Amino acid sequence: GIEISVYYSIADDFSFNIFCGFPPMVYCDET
Amino acid sequence: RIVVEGLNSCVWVQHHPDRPSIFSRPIIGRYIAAKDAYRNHAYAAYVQNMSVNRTIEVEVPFYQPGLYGMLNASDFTGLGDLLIGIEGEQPIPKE
Amino acid sequence: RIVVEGLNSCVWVQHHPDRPSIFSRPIIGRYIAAKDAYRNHAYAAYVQNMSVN
Amino acid sequence: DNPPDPTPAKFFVPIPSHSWAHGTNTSEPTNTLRLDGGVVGVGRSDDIGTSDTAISGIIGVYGLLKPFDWNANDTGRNVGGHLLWSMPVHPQVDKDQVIQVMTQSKLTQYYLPPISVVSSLYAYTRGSIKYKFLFGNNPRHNARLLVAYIPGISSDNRLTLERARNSAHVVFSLNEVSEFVFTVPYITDTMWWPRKYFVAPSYICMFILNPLVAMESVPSIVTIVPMIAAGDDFEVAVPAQPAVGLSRNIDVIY
Amino acid sequence: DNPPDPTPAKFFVPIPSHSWAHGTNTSEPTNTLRLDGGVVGVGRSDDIGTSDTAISGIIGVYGLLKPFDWNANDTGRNVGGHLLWSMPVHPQVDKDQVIQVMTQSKLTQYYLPPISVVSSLYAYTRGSIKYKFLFGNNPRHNARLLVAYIPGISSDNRLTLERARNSAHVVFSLNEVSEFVFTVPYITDTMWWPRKYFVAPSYICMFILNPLVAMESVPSIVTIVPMIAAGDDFEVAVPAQPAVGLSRNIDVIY
Amino acid sequence: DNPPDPTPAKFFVPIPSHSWAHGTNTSEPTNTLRLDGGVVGVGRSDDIGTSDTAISGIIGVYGLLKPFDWNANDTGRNVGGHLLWSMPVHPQVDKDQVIQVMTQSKLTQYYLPPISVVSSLYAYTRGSIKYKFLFGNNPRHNARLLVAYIPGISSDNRLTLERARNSAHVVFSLNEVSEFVFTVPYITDTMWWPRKYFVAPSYICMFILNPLVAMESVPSIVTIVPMIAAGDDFEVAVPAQPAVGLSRNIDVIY
Amino acid sequence: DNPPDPTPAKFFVPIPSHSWAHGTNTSEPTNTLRLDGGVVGVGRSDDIGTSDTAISGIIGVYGLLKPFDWNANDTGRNVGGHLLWSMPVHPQVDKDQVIQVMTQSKLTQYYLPPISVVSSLYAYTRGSIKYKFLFGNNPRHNARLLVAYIPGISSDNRLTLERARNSAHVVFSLNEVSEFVFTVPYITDTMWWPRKYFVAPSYICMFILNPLVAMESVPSIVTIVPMIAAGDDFEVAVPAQPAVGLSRNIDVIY
Repeated sequence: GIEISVYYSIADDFSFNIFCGFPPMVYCDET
Repeated sequence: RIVVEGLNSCVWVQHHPDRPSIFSRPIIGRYIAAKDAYRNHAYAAYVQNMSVNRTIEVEVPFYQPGLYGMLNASDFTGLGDLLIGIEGEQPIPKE
Repeated sequence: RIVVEGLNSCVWVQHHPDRPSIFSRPIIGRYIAAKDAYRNHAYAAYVQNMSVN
Repeated sequence: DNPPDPTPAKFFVPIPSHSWAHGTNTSEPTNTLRLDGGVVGVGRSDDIGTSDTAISGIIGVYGLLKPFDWNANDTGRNVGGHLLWSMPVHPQVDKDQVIQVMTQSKLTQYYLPPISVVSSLYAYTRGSIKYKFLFGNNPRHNARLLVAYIPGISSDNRLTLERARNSAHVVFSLNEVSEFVFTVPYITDTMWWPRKYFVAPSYICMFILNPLVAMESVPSIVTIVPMIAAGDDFEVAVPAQPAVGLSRNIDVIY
Repeated sequence: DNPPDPTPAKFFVPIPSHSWAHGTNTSEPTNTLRLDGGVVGVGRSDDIGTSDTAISGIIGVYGLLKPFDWNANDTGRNVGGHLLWSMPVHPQVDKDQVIQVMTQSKLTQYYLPPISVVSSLYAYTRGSIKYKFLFGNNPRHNARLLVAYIPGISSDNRLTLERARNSAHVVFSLNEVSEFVFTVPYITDTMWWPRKYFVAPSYICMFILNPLVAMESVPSIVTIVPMIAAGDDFEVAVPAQPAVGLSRNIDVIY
Repeated sequence: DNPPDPTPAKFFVPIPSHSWAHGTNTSEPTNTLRLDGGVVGVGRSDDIGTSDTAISGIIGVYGLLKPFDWNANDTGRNVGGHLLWSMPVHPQVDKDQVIQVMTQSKLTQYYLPPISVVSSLYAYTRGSIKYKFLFGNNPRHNARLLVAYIPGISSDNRLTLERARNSAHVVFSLNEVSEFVFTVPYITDTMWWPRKYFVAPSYICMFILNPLVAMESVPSIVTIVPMIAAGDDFEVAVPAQPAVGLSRNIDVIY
Repeated sequence: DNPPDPTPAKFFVPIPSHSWAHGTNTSEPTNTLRLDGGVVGVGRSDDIGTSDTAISGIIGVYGLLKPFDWNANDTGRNVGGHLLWSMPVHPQVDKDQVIQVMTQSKLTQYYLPPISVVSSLYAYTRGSIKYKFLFGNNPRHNARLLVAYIPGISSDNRLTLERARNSAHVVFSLNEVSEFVFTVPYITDTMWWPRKYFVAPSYICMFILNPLVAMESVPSIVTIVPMIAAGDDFEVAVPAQPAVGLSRNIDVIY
């Protein structure tokens, strides 16, 4: 092994732009 | 101030402000419950290489719905749980 | 300035401002008395990894 | 000249990285991959709005819940007092009143309203909720409904019409009216109520007061569509492990 | 432009962490687990007072010591000069005048007054102490007591009434009086006196002056309850290993 | 005096070096090898100009493309509508209209105009291009050409003169004129167009309108030399892996 | 109070030491071995001058070169045009015109003028040189010399008097004159000329114009002592590996 792991975030100038719906989700507590 | 050594790999800490409060001992390893096992997403967490520095010093906030937290509880009253964990299976020293 | 090496682990220091003063030598290890053996609570103390410094 | 600089050496505590938790109200030392060096961001104009993520605007949008029927020709369930529909009141809607799409051996996909996705991202939440009921009918139907909000109740065991009229409620008459919003109060011993996926703080329920009428010329079924959005005072609290994942990949290892 | 920055490199001394001892009058670099970044604290109002920990307010409260009896019908111990009660004067009360609850093989649990818990947290201490004596009696009893404070005495070996009247003392008459406070002086060759759990700096003692009277209509036993609180000038000194632990778990490994 | 300095120790995150990407608008801590220490640079005067690297000046210079012939005595290819020459329009000229020098087992060496070298150093690019056509002829030749610019076309499959006259084009008459520049527009759905070495955004083509004439006293072949430079508004975007290397060593290991 | 200090942790690049090259115009962080701490230096007065190391003052001093003879009774070498002495012009004098002390199996020790030691410490150098010639004679001798400076010549192969008179030169008559200085120009295609221990930029040479006379009463040999110092405009350039070591230990391992 070489164990790589990448974490990420949004910059400062980043922006989400056109709000349409959310897709259907799945509850985590059902696992 | 969490001083976790032995191990000398990237270790991590994470605060679950509302998952309280069932017992007065800690819970080690395999006995922690299914959903507190791995890291979670979006809980306030911190990460540190035990190679760079051995001491993690963090400050836990007070996140509760109520007015007070209860000192001298008996057994959502307290500060929640603090989870400490390794980041990906460094081989563990035989003691 | 305490330079403790050999060992290279987290070492600690602590001052007992009033527990004096019986002797002119230090006391090593197993010969220190029952209540000066482990760390105490709330005495001014300090901790350092001999790995960092 | 090469004067000596004897100023004492300061202490400093090495750490591998900056704050993993902080998201706001701070700077972040980082190594940017730019030709430029400096505080730089991508250009914008009106072609590209500002970021739309302010919570109150996302959660203001109605999401839809499982619809259900009156059968006006049903002599049994169409009476004074029969309760049509009910559910505990909290932002994450109860799993049984959401539209579900079930797969064999996979996870069940829920359609959650925008308030229910946002409320899954946070640990506590408070404030009023809006329930907009939407009736499929025409000018010839008529009824009255009593929609009551019972604080501090889990389930309908002890719930009847004669009791529900003792709490906050609204009497609505669907006589050429197709939509109405019922902004339920928020009555709770605590300031923030924890997430659910627990019990919900309150309960809501809907009783026939005057039964539904209709004729031989008009459809006898009236479908009702419940919809839910956050009120004006609604607020979320502490970021937590999201209760929901995406359905992009629904495979699960038990 | 990319001008060079040739400024000399400063020295700096690496250390693993900040001060373990400091508790006040400083900042503490730390990695907070918040969404926010900045100097932030939890909100307050009047619903939640300020912190109540200011020492003088905690130690102002009386704690209770072992009560004891006069038997007015006792012809032996009820005389001129017989000394009822006494103890060395220091903030940690002596282990034998505290109410104890003893267990087999476990630790003994002491009920310590609030001054005695605070004084166990510090290494030195000084200032006056208040002893409030509380007599169970009614208007028909009567006596006089001489309560003397002897500086520089350990035990009662050489202590009699005829000697005790040569120090600071107060003569009290319990004739329809049920409580009195005796603020003992603080007389010591040094400015701070070390903790005890050593010898105590002084001693206190209480002699019958006029014996107790009572009748056939009135109870013959008078119970006295001693209680102790810190005076107005009382002060503590240097934080140390607490002399006392909690009784939550009293198991002990010898 | 040696007062103590108790000020808390700050955090700091060790890294091996400074920014590898930054080229401008910043300082660079470095260890210079000078006798002097300080921000120092080599002297200059007018003997040594300023740096000439400003992109618009480099890309303003014409580079040359493969020349080609009219044969006025050719009865076949010299007609109304026959298209002489054409190519997709982008700053990197297409590999088949450049002068090449081919070697056995080595790499092919292309002569690229200065706009084509600069455009290989960047990832996106936009703006107008100039095509200067240069005719070898004398006052006795004559013709007319229609040079059209077709946006959104890859190759000449559907391209004829009767269609090409429906786009932006210029009609030029070589009657004692030896050079003309055709500044092609830039018409594209996007703001920056990516590099090519993809498709080109547009296409350019050149049709005989009035065929070439000449006499028994004059050479019958007219050679045309196409040349290309960037317009006034031309701009490059993001530094990338250069599409071209130098030919100093053309050995290659497959 | 112990407020938290959340300010982000800065980057910083560890290095083992400060600049090894810098000698001027900067500070140097260092650990001084003093009882005092601070910018401190040893005291001075007029008993102890300032430092004398300013280059122009060191290189202003003449050093001596190999002396040589006229033999006025020599009928061969004492004629019109015979060239007495010559050498390439550069600050490090040529190894064969210096006084040497040779040892068996050891290194040869050269006596270099102060300009020749300084010029060995630097990589380039420029400006005029002074050659002071010093004649052992008395009022009865007489001659004239032509001392010419030939730019751009290595050796005397093509050098005769009839040619040397075509460059900058000075005609000197030793008629009761014992010393004269010849400040040779500096004529070179470049601004700094590199060190030698290469070729020298120019050449210098000295021809008999009118031969030496003398009588039966006067010594027939005239000794000449050449000496060399830097002019007023002379300057050195870049510190380099010194071309010369000290002779304190002349042992060498081949």
